[PDB]
Amino acid sequence: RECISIHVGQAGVQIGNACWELYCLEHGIQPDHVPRAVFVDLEPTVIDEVRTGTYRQLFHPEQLITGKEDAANNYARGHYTIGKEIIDLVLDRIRKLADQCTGLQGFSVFHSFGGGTGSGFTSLLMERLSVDYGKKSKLEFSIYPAPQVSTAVVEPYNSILTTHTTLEHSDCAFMVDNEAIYDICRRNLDIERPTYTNLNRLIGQIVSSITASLRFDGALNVDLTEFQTNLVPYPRAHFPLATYAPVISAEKAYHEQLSVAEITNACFEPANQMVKCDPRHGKYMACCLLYRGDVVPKDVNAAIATIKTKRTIQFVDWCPTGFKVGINYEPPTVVPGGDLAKVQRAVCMLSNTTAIAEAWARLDHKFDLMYAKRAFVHWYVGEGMEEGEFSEAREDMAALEKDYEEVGVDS
Amino acid sequence: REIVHIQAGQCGNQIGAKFWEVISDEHGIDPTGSYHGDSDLQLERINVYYNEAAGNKYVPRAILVDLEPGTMDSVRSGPFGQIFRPDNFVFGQSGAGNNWAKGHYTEGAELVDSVLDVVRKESESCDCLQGFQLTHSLGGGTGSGMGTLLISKIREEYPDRIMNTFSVVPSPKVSDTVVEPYNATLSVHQLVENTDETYCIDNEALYDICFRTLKLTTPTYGDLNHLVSATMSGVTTCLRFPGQLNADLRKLAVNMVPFPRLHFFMPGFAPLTSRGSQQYRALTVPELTQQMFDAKNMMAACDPRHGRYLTVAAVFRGRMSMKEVDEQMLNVQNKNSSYFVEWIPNNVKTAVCDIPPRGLKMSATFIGNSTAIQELFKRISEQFTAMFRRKAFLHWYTGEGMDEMEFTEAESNMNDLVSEYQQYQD
Amino acid sequence: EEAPVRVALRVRPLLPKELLHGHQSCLQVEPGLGRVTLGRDRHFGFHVVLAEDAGQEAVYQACVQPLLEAFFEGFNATVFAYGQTGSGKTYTMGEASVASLLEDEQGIVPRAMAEAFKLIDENDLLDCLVHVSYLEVYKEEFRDLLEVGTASRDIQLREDERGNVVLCGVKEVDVEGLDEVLSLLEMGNAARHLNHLSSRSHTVFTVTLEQRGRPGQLLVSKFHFVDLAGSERVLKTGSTGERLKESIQINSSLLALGNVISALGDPQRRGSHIPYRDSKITRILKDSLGGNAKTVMIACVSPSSSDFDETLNTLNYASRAQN
Ligand SMILES: CC(=O)O[C@H]1C(=O)[C@@]2(C)[C@H]([C@H](OC(=O)c3ccccc3)[C@]3(O)C[C@H](OC(=O)[C@H](O)[C@@H](NC(=O)c4ccccc4)c4ccccc4)C(C)=C1C3(C)C)[C@]1(OC(C)=O)CO[C@@H]1C[C@@H]2O
Ligand SMILES: Nc1nc2c(ncn2[C@@H]2O[C@H](COP(=O)(O)OP(=O)(O)OP(=O)(O)O)[C@@H](O)[C@H]2O)c(=O)[nH]1
Ligand SMILES: Nc1ncnc2c1ncn2[C@@H]1O[C@H](COP(=O)(O)OP(=O)(O)NP(=O)(O)O)[C@@H](O)[C@H]1O
Ligand SMILES: Nc1nc2c(ncn2[C@@H]2O[C@H](COP(=O)(O)OP(=O)(O)O)[C@@H](O)[C@H]2O)c(=O)[nH]1
Repeated sequence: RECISIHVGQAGVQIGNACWELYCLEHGIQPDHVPRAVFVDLEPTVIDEVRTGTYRQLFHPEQLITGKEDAANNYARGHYTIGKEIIDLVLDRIRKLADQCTGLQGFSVFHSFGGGTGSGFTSLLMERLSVDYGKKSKLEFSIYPAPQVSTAVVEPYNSILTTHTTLEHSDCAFMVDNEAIYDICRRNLDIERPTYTNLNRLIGQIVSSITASLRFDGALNVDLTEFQTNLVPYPRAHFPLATYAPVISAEKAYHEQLSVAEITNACFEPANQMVKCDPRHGKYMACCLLYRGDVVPKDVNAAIATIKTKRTIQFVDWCPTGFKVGINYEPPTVVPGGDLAKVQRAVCMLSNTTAIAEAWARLDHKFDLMYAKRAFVHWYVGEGMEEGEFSEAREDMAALEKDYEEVGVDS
Repeated sequence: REIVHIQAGQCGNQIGAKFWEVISDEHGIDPTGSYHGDSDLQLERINVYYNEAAGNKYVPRAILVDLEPGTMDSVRSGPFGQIFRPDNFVFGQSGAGNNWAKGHYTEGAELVDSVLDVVRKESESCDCLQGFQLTHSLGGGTGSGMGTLLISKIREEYPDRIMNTFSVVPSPKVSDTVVEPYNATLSVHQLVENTDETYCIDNEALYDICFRTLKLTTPTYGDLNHLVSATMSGVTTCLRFPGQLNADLRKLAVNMVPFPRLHFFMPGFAPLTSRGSQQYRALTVPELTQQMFDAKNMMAACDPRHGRYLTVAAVFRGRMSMKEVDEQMLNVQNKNSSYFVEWIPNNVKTAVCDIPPRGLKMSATFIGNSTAIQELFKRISEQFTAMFRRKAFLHWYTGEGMDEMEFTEAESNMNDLVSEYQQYQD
Repeated sequence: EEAPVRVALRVRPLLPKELLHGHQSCLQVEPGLGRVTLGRDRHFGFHVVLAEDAGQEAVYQACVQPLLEAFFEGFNATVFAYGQTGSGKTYTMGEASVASLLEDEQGIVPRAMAEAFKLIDENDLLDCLVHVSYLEVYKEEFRDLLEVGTASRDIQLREDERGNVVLCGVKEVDVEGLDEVLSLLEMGNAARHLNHLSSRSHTVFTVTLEQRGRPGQLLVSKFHFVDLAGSERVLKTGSTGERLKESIQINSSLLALGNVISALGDPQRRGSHIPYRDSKITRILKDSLGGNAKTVMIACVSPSSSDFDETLNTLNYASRAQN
């Protein structure tokens, strides 16, 4: 019930390092009883980060499943043979935890599109979960690629082959891109040294307000299933946008006029939502707002009102029933080496829009260009794919962007 | 992850002797003694290049092969000539024929099996095999005939792991002995089908970097091979330390090839400053940035600006931020975007270490694949067909059983290799 | 001055192991119409469409015998047998199959070799003696199937200044009788590598007869029985285990070949140098593609709807067949 998750992918592992760190600080967890997850990677190096120094004793280490073979960041390798040795062992560990927990609540899945690691292992992982536990809650979670700040050479192909089948095995999904978070740390946290681990403290902050506070003492605690019913008007598992607003640094908070309407209104300025496809024209179809700290309802039913009565931040016309709000009680917690500045009230927003298909187009046509010269065919067909797999991925996203298309302006 | 080492050829010993200077200093290893490195993190994945069979000592997993003994005999008399288990030596007192084919058909050919027994004793000696490092030269037969003879048998033996080719392509004018260029052709005719990564180096580039950018006027060859030791110390075990985003050989293999022709690679190293004169108060990742992509600080013969860029991967070594990495890579995607070919948007491949080298605060590792190497092998082609026409050095190769028909096939295969380089220079 | 690559397609008959399990005929067999309906809108062009009850002599006289006349031009001609795993490429040319009752069970190979000894009888003018070769392409490595053992470092190919490809380490035996020809095919098919038990590697049988132009300009003619491999693409559910590794390496060679042959007819975006060098079955067929040398495409499909898109993928093999 104090939910139990998975972490594959190097960024998934370290994002669980700082995320799980903020977990094991904010509930008063001492650095020495019960850890509640598993860590999987296709190289024991990244796990041996955690398996060496701090937060090593605080696990029962008989579960940090590692694969001593290649890291292998290419999709068809990571979906097929090289993870086939480990997938069953991961299944038995998570079913052992499924039996040990009582009334399991759901699955939140931390991985990445940014490599073969958390792409195909994630793909048939989620597929195998929907075979196993298909009548449950599935919340997949990858870092969406940068449109021009990209890293991998195969930067499309992992994501494109992943969304070929990762759509059909989760419903709720949170994709956050790096570049705007660099805008937040550069601008509004106001430092010029943006670290990967600080990004990890930011996503660890937002997930630290998704559920652990929402399974803490909240007067309006929200079910995880209320996401997968509220956020999608259609059963086609779509994906919203989540943003933690009060990103002021320590120098900022000599700022005695700081209330709920400030960061509430700051959830809706376009260049702050941690994805580079800002609501220039994305009509909002769904908005779940989750608050915490000493939240005053006056900023709620004045600020959210003047959001909706702005008529510049236009919602979806034909389907405008797009609010779902829950407020926790507990404030967030300062990471002792962190950057957030002990804020007495906090908002984590999320909102499914029109806009993301344009971002998908940012990934799509890009994907087509390196396909246009038949470029990296020999690795993936050298691992067990074919032309028709790429074609079904392309047609799959082609229907997907029209599904994103018709719900919006078409009223 | 485990990798064995190969030094073929009269050149090669030094080719990598300097590397065994470096990496033992990188982990805190005496000529005889043990892990005297003060930091525990120099230990955690040393198994990629090492073993422990005497237990308390350390041994480089390395196979040292030459067709003339006195070179490696000088090596075993060297300052790190005692850190080897000398039973790993395989050689002979045969005449190291300066023919390619004499090292490929006759002399080392009756010494191939003696090598293969040591590669099989050393391969399954320990945990799962990862890659192979082929350090040699093309300058003669000794690194080239027995080289591609070795790895051509190896890929038939092992069709699975990674073949890293440290070749030494001759500099396009500063020759060695003008019988030279055939020792490229027949070697590289059987390189592209029996490797997947080829890091080729060039001599006058070494004199260009050592002589000009460093203001040392006297290029000792140990300094040249010291620079190549900075390359391979840059590449692999750097990724096999902790890294924020730390790739491997296989990721670099899938990254930097378009096709399985693998389009042999051109390395570079960023901090290239003279000895004490370069107090600068501006040394960081960023510098590595502009320093990496200029026409100098390149180990290639041709000017890299003269073609496009297909794929370039970088391995940055230092406590640093990827925002001020990836922003810089965006700058290279902008300001030079004409020769930075468009249809692959990410010609860059980011690679992030966590450790510096022994004294420097921050270093960087260039690995490149342009289209410009087109006008290297064409260069090698143009000399090749030049004094092929007289047929004047034909007897030394016919006398070792190499036949006539092999040459024109080598010309056509390297030829349309150059032709497809032209077809993607665009 | 160049004749185009002639384009033909074959449908196989349906076995009861797929008929009784409910595989409906997703194809529309239209042999005389020169076209084939797939689904309700896919209509493709083929010169000779072969029905699922066709005769191997009619296959022999539509494509092979016009190239047997063109084999006496002193120039190359090449016809392969393409299909997915289970399409009947063994029956298509007629090797590794010994019934020889109706004689239609064996196909083109005893027809072209029997007719080849028929053409030794008539043309007693040119000094001609045929030698053949029978090789394996397996895991991108060669194997002399006419020999119980020959080193892979020995079996390598050559290339001359004229523009041909010469083999090495290949046992070459002349012909004197169709009993010797079928004896070499028998011993070789026994030396190849369940019922087919892999159907995996390429079995390449090259017929060679130089034609002495009339002590003068030698005019070389080769004819090619190049039996291809199965073209399974999707199959996660098929080849597993160590036999997964047997299927996967040639599977890259399949779309390597398809990557080669599709770089000719579509010059729309800088149609670069043709990469014959990527695979060892492609360098042996560089002469078998374009130019004054002849090439006719024949592929075998399946009426099962489960390989429907795969059949269309075979049609995608056939759609880009231009030249
Ligand atoms: C007081 C001080 O800071 O001295 C520096 C130094 O002055 C400079 C000039 C070093 C110096 O390097 C050279 O002069 C050089 C000589 C021949 C060929 C190539 C280079 C240095 O010798 C090299 C040495 O490099 C290392 O320690 C690295 O760990 C390096 N090690 C070796 O190459 C090595 C040398 C001898 C024995 C064993 C190893 C390394 C680099 C990449 C991967 C692995 C290891 C360093 C920082 C210095 C000195 C000592 C003067 C520089 O080179 C490197 C590779 O760091 C040259 O430009 C850089 C900038 C450095 O600041
Ligand atoms: N936001 C964020 N993104 C990261 C971080 N680390 C890596 N990434 C991105 O994630 C992509 C790859 O995903 P990862 O799971 O981290 O790496 P991987 O695929 O597991 O690589 P291996 O560990 O070698 O298998 C990279 O291209 C990065 O762009 C991080 O710390 N924070
Ligand atoms: N057109 C066909 N005509 C007659 N028999 C066929 C035909 N197609 C399939 N068969 C039979 O069904 C079985 C499957 O054919 P088979 O040749 O083994 O498949 P394949 O993929 O072509 N194998 P291979 O030729 O070895 O690469 C064989 O026993 C055939 O006799
Ligand atoms: N970097 C470097 N290259 C060298 C050195 N010595 C020789 N070479 C190059 O390597 C080639 C020598 O290869 P080698 O095996 O020694 O010659 P071989 O015995 O005739 O085959 C020559 O062509 C030189 O250009 C050296 O000390 N450093």
